[PDB]
Amino acid sequence: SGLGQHTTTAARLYHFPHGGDVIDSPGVREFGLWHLEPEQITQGFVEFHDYLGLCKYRDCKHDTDPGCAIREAVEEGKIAETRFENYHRILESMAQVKTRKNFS
Amino acid sequence: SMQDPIADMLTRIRNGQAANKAAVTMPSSKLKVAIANVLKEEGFIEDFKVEGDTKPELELTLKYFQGKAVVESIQRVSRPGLRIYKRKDELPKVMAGLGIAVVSTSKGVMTDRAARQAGLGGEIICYVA
Amino acid sequence: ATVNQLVRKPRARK
Amino acid sequence: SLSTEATAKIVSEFGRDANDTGSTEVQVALLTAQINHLQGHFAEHKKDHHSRRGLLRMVSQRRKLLDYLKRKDVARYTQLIERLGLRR
RNA sequence: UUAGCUAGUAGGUGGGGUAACGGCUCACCUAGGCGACGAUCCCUAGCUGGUCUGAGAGGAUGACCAGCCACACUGGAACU
RNA sequence: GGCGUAAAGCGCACGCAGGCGGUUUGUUAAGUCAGAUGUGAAAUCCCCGGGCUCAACCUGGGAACUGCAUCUGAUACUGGCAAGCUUGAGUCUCGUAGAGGGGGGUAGAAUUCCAGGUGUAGCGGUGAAAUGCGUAGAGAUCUGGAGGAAUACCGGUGGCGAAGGCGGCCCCCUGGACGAAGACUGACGCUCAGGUGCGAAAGCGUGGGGAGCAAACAGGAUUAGAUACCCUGGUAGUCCACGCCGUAAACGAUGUCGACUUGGAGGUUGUGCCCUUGAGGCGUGGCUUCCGGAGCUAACGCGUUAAGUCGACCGCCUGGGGA
Ligand SMILES: Nc1nc2c(ncn2[C@@H]2O[C@H](COP(=O)(O)OP(=O)(O)NP(=O)(O)O)[C@@H](O)[C@H]2O)c(=O)[nH]1
Ligand SMILES: [Mg+2]
Ligand SMILES: [Mg+2]
Ligand SMILES: [Mg+2]
Ligand SMILES: [Mg+2]
Ligand SMILES: [Mg+2]
Ligand SMILES: [Mg+2]
Ligand SMILES: [Mg+2]
Ligand SMILES: [Mg+2]
Ligand SMILES: [Mg+2]
Ligand SMILES: [Mg+2]
Ligand SMILES: [Mg+2]
Ligand SMILES: [Mg+2]
Ligand SMILES: [Mg+2]
Ligand SMILES: [Mg+2]
Ligand SMILES: [Mg+2]
Ligand SMILES: [Mg+2]
Ligand SMILES: [Mg+2]
Ligand SMILES: [Mg+2]
Ligand SMILES: [Mg+2]
Ligand SMILES: [Mg+2]
Ligand SMILES: [Mg+2]
Ligand SMILES: [Mg+2]
Ligand SMILES: [Zn+2]
Repeated sequence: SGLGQHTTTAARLYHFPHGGDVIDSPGVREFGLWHLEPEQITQGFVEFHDYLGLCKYRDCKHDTDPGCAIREAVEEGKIAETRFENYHRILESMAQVKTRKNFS
Repeated sequence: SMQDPIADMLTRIRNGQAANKAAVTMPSSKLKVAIANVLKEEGFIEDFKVEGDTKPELELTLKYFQGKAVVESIQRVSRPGLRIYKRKDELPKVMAGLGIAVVSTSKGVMTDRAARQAGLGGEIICYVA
Repeated sequence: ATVNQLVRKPRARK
Repeated sequence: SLSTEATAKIVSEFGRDANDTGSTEVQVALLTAQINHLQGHFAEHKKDHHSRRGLLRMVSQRRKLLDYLKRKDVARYTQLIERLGLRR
């Protein structure tokens, strides 16, 4: 009615007419962020590399901290606010996934 | 209901013997007298009395050792649902000859030990163990 | 358990 | 079942005296008039299945009482079946 | 997870028939007969004395021995 | 051998056939029992032997073959017949309690809708918001009217009904249960395969009815997605008549009936007697819960309402999955 169905299975291999291979993917709605620290979440975005080390403090949550230069870049308009509000949704998701425990 | 009154008779004996009752009463009949009179002659009970003619009431005096059950267990064998009959040589013994088996024949109610000199067979009533 | 029940149908051997 | 005038009359109708009230032929007449009393009730009240249990009890009770007189003395049996309108 | 089956079918008369009784057969007459104590239908199987197992009661089975029935490529028929 | 929870008691009731049956006497000798005759081929097995140098094997006699038929006996029990008897099961009267069922009226709150009045910026909703609603005056309050369904308190392991179930009040029709005093019939009884009827709710057919609640569905949040949760609405349905469907964790997870076996705390409902010397004292039946001895059970627990000891009959289970 308003959703999508995952009929095709995990991965089937083929070949290009020129060269290389294809790998199909499942219909996946999962997000496993149990890998590393939230310092690696700062490295997971391209344009936020060039704006690190510009804020007030040497450690910063960038949400409730005064003088965030990354937040000043969003307020200027060089970074869209859709990406910034979704960025702290990633950080607040780690306050909700981490709850019980999981380790490899 | 009361379709097997001999089984009702054995029910009232086994309860009062185990529950340290001194004496019991029960509705009398011709067949219940002919069984209790044998048990009086075989040292299992003490005395029996009859009361009433329009309502025949049989009474039994119990028997103890030092407050222990003389009649340890008794087993109804034949029943209205399944009749049991044996011959003069197929009469079973109770506790390899210790207990007696009440068998009613045409010469009256007697034991299997008394039926050897009588040489008859018939209906097994109860295993007096 | 009843003998009169087994008159109608005996014990079913597997 | 009925009133006192309807109960005591039918006992005097079929009984030898006023004390002849426990016999089987009196007990058939108590059930025969009661089923005849409930003919117009259950026609209008077909959804009353709880009173129908009391009705079918008296039908089964009267059938067992007719079988006792029939197996003992058929002379009094053939009198009562036509005097009350039975055997259909 | 087979409930109705059956018209020579059930019975009677007479004729015929076989070594013997008999719907065994024929004409007629009657409408019964069978059956929830398994009729009928389907599937399987020679049966028994026995053997084997089991304390016994039971259970499984029917080779060799013996008794009986049936069969002799398939089906049908009669003679002697 | 089991069926409260390991697999299993039909959801319940009526009832034919079948099975079973109080007590006293007579008769029959059917069943059973006693004895006898005939028979149960031989072989096999068993008992004592013999023989092949032994054993296996062969073989003499006996036992056994628990079978069937007939005759002569006995009559305690069972069956049949006959006459009964009353404690079983029934009948009458006087009563009492109850949401037992069916039918027909009626009441007042509350909900929503509508009419009118006063009155103003939010109402509504949630963890927080939003959809939605409201300046055409919502919401709130008051007056009046309509419709629908359910009956607060009473009300409680309280009552009734075979069970599912059943609750405002009143009338009409009607069912059973129980108690007291006697009278009366005389086993008229128990049980149940098929058969028969009842049977929560959902759903189905026809025609009505329509507040509130509420599958599907509409909308807003939630979320990775929300299909669900949460919220605002809302059809079928819930209501009635007329049928059909007959399934539930239809459970006390205990089929019905009867007989006995130490007992308490109570509840409900009667009845009998008693300085009525208080709605009390003493008994005594019907219904019902919590404890608990003996006993039973695998434990849990049951334990005078048994799952204790017994009888009468019926249903059902045979490793799990497939199913
Ligand atoms: N109109 C239109 N339909 C398209 C287009 N591409 C794909 N579709 C349709 O979208 C549907 C989904 O395609 P599909 O490739 O099966 O999706 P998927 O992502 O592989 N599904 P899954 O998760 O099961 O593997 C199909 O019905 C396909 O025809 C397009 O460009 N236009
Ligand atoms: Mg009444
Ligand atoms: Mg002829
Ligand atoms: Mg063959
Ligand atoms: Mg041969
Ligand atoms: Mg077992
Ligand atoms: Mg189970
Ligand atoms: Mg039940
Ligand atoms: Mg021989
Ligand atoms: Mg010999
Ligand atoms: Mg020999
Ligand atoms: Mg030798
Ligand atoms: Mg007799
Ligand atoms: Mg109202
Ligand atoms: Mg009399
Ligand atoms: Mg429909
Ligand atoms: Mg919802
Ligand atoms: Mg409808
Ligand atoms: Mg079921
Ligand atoms: Mg319980
Ligand atoms: Mg104890
Ligand atoms: Mg207890
Ligand atoms: Mg299986
Ligand atoms: Zn910062």
